[PDB]
Amino acid sequence: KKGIAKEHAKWGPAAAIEFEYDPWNKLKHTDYWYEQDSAKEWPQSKNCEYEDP
Amino acid sequence: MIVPVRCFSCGKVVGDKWESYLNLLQEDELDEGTALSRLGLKRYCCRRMILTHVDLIEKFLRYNP
Amino acid sequence: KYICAECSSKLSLSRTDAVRCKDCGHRILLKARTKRLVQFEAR
Amino acid sequence: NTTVLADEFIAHRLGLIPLQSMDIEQLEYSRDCFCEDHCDKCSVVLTLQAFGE
Amino acid sequence: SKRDASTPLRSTENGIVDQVLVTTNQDGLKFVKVRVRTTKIPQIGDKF
Amino acid sequence: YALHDIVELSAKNVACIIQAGHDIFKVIDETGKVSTITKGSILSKINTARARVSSVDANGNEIKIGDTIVEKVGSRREGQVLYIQTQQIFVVSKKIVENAGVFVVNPSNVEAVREVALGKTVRIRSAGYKGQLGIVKDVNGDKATVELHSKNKHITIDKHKLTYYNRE
Amino acid sequence: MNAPDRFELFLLGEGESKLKIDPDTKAPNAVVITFEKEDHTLGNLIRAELLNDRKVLFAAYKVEHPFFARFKLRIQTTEGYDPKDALKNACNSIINKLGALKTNFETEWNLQTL
Amino acid sequence: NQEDSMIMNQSSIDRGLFRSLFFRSYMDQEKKYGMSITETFEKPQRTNT
Ligand SMILES: [Zn+2]
Ligand SMILES: [Zn+2]
Ligand SMILES: [Zn+2]
Repeated sequence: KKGIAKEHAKWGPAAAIEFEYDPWNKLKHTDYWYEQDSAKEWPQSKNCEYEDP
Repeated sequence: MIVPVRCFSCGKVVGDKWESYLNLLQEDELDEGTALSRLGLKRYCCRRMILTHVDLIEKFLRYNP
Repeated sequence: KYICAECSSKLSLSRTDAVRCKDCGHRILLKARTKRLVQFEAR
Repeated sequence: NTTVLADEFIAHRLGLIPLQSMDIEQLEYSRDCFCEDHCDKCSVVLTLQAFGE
Repeated sequence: SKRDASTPLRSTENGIVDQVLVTTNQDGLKFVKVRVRTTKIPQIGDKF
Repeated sequence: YALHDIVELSAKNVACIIQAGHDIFKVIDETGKVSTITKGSILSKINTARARVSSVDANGNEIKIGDTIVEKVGSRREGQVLYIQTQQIFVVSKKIVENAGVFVVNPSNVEAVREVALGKTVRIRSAGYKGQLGIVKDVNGDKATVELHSKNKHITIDKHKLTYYNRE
Repeated sequence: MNAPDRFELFLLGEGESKLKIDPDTKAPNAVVITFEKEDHTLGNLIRAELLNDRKVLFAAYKVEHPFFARFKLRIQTTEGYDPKDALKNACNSIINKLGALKTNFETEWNLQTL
Repeated sequence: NQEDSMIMNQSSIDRGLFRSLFFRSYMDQEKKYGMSITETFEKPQRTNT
């Protein structure tokens, strides 16, 4: 029968929907957890190349 | 028994590649990670779903019934 | 109405009758599933 | 059914099986259309038969 | 002439009957064993 | 026989005991006459609980065994009906000691104070579980309780919107 | 044994209104809109659109309990501005933005061979 | 998830996560109480019962 994924996961048309924004810590939304250096501990995201450091 | 139809975490369909996964492990003698990467599994959820699965259906079918 | 565990052959025995398989000495005498319609949902 | 598996188990596995839904908009929910016995106008019917020899 | 001695299903449990078998005991008396299978899905109250 | 028991004196005579003895019983008949009889004069005991007898009062409200009624005329005696006769009703009152509180009054002089679906597989039509097999357990009137085969729950749904199927 | 009706989450119940608008006495020109069988998806978007409007003063959405598919949006605007008009304008703006996004995505997909 | 509690994904739960099968077996016998008297496995018909 016709249905939506909300009723049951079997109707889910998409498996993984990756959503990201603000690769570089510009808006200070996330405070990276660091012990020695924040940049070294956390590798740069793939999308970082699309924004000015 | 059988490989899960969809990944528990994301829901990606991984049951199609289970036979392909076994063939790659046996026919090509490839390691687990390389075979899974070739099959097209990026997220580790599907990686652990396929790697951690156990084929108890074959064991059950060994009996006469 | 009944089947053998090993032979898996129908018996269709009635009341006041032996419950042992006719083909073999085994007498598990399992019964087949009901003919009534049965429905299940993935939910 | 006489497989080692269970009817509910196989039904759940079948439920997760993807099905083509390109024309899902044309299809109507069963709960909406005034039908009886899952009319094809709101449902898709398939049959599965299998046994070793 | 006779009194019913059936085995009622558990009040707090329900499910789909999976199998039923009939055999003879050591003394030859009729014996029946019915296995009922149920599908239980995780819920809030379930413990992990 | 005990007190207040109903005794079938004959094919058309029914009496109520007001004094239960060993072999001697004092009984008031449908006509209100109180007489003393022996144990052999009683053909059998009428079971009030199993007796499906009903009458119509002056107001038209149905009255059954055990219902409390009050006489419209006379002393307005209030009491519970023990048995219903074709033309009379026996009423026992706790406020009356005479005749063990049992009196026979006319019904018109007092005022009161098969499911085919059951046991058959069905499918719902207009609901959230339409097309789902279900087994009917009981009906409370205008609504039928059905247990779903695939769900361990009982749901009440109107029977008119359900389609019945054969055993197989 | 008594799990909630999964279909009921996104389906309106018998004799139930989709939206229930009532006045709010906490502040002047304040209204409460109860949305039935709705999740954060629509409420958050509507609230964000409302906040983007200068005339809108307060717009807050609250979900009472995860069990019930229902939430309540409190909207307060300036004097002389009916909250329903602001909500309608926000919905129209959301529709226009969604249509523009769909058109742009279709154009981009058509431009790309893959 | 407080007090060591946990939050489990409903989608995963309905998609095949930690689903279980419970099997319960009931046994019945025609144990004889007195010679020449034994139980009978038949559907009751409400007659003489
Ligand atoms: Zn996955
Ligand atoms: Zn045999
Ligand atoms: Zn239809």
